[PDB]
Amino acid sequence: GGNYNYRYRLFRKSNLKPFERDISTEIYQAGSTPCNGVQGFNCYFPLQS
Amino acid sequence: FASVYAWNRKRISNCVADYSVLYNSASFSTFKCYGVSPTKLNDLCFTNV
Repeated sequence: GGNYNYRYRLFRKSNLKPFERDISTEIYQAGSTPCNGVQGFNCYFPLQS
Repeated sequence: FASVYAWNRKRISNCVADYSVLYNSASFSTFKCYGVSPTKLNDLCFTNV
């Protein structure tokens, strides 16, 4: 039926640290406009299934 | 513009391309790159576009 519960981080401000956990789920601004929690233009969800 | 079967092919070289002014433009329906993140094209150096 398609396994969609498995997700991975796709975007971040910078690279992680060794043995560091990131669980924060916030919209990421890919461009020059604020997102304000809207996944629109230049705004993306960091998690991908 | 030419047709899809006769797609217009253009060679550009010996130029400085400011992809930022195309990136921040919202008039584009789709702005999607494969091998490179769109934010670092201005940070890459190539030839024979």
